[PDB]
Amino acid sequence: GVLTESNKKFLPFQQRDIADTTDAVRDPQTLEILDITPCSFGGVSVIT
Amino acid sequence: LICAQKFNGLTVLPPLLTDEMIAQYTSALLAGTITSGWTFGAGPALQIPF
Amino acid sequence: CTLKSFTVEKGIYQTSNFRVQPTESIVRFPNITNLCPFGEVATRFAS
Ligand SMILES: *[C@@H]1O[C@H](CO)[C@@H](O)[C@H](O)[C@H]1NC(C)=O
Repeated sequence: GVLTESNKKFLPFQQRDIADTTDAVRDPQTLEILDITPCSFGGVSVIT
Repeated sequence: LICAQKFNGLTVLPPLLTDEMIAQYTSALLAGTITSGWTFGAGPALQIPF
Repeated sequence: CTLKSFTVEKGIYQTSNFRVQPTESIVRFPNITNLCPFGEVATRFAS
């Protein structure tokens, strides 16, 4: 996926969705907060 | 439903007709029902007061 | 190919989906160099 910036209060350690998919990770080094977003994908319609 | 479903394959194809066109159709039906009567549902319309 | 035919009639068809392929890898581990080979490669263990 793609790692973006997000600003929420994350005092609890490490990682989170309805489907329990992870939305943030605590970096083992340079401890900060990142966000995970799936790669852009979509259906293709072939008009002819 | 906001974005988790949209990020697990689940897509929502938009409806073919937008709300504005549906509103235009309803406005047309009202216009015919008011200024025409039941005629406009059977071909050409006729004008008759209310 | 999807229709398994030679003459497609008309309209709109959904063949497949496209996704962005991953570019590189991101390996991120904590920095520790400690060792723990406590397997005796002397004590006769115990019961
Ligand atoms: C491990 O990395 C962190 C990152 O800031 C650093 O502060 C720490 O000194 C490092 N530990 C080492 C090099 O033993």
